[PDB]
Amino acid sequence: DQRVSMPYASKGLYLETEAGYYKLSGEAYGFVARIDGSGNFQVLLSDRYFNKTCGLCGNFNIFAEDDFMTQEGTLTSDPYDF
Amino acid sequence: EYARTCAQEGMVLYGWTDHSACSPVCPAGMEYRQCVSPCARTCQSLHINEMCQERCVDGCSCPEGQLLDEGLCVESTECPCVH
Amino acid sequence: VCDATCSTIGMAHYLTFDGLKYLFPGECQYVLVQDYCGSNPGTFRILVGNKGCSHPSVKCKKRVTILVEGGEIELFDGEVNVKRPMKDETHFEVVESGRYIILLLGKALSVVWDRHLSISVVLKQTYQEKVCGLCGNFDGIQNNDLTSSNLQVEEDPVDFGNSWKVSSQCADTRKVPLDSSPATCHNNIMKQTMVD
Ligand SMILES: *[C@@H]1O[C@H](CO)[C@@H](O)[C@H](O)[C@H]1NC(C)=O
Ligand SMILES: [Ca+2]
Ligand SMILES: [Ca+2]
Repeated sequence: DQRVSMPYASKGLYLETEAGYYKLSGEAYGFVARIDGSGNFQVLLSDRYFNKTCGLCGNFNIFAEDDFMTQEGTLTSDPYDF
Repeated sequence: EYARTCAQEGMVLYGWTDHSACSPVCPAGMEYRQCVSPCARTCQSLHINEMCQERCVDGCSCPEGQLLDEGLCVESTECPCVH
Repeated sequence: VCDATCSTIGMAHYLTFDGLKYLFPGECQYVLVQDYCGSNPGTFRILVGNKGCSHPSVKCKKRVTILVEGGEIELFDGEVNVKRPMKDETHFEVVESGRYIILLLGKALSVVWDRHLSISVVLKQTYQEKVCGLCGNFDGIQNNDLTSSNLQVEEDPVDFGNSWKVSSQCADTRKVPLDSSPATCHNNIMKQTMVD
């Protein structure tokens, strides 16, 4: 809850600005986030979680149809209740 | 989005915003380049090279000269010092 | 004149050549020492990079990237890694004797690494004020080891190392309120005396 300044680098999380756009790097933990001026979240993530990370950006598999596996684990046809 | 999605796949595209009549927003002094290096040579910087072999990234950046100093582009002559 | 020796005692301290302990908790990547300083060729550019190390803990794995003869050999997580072999492989040498990684690079350069944190670069008579960085200038004068990149002496070393970081848009560290007790020992007088 304490507002900090920027940039910021604690706990292996460099919180930087690149190309006038804000960045959050976690290369130890294998991810790089960022945002643009308008607001467009982006998430770069390694190959280490291939068939691991299940969530709202779906699994990191090859397929694209089966990447709605709910918090229970259920292939759903709706992109909404998921 | 479609620009970046193709860029990530190993095949970049160029200059598409020239005629598209839409450029993504950025603060003053900069506008949207494409494939600028992340290691932006700024003003209060050490002249070192061939460590930033990172991949090339999209985003707005300064003109040819006009080095960065605290969130704005400023001409190379007016580089300050610090104490 | 004898062979001087930097060091990185613990997580966040630095011992200069002429001999000057000072405090610098950083988190960005920093220039430990180099030769490209003012009016010289710029042969070697040893760097150091820390991650999560402003508060010393079981964390703070270092990353060391050393740039000599157009090469790129670097080390972290126990082993060394070559990213770009240098031209003159003749002077190159690596001696994994005991705890250490002794590491020659020429007639007038050497490095040591205890596999965990310590960085102790060792120079010869050759330079005698040809370098700069965190370890200072290697001149014998001990109070001019705070000559920042902008060519002046500071007094508060937390502002010194902030000049020597590589990524000029990452975080400059925060001026801590000085006190003889760090975070945990602060207001925990009991524990302080078992460590004392
Ligand atoms: C993925 O992981 C699941 C279980 O997590 C496993 O049943 C399956 O064989 C793996 N293969 C693919 C293509 O994800
Ligand atoms: Ca998928
Ligand atoms: Ca000195």
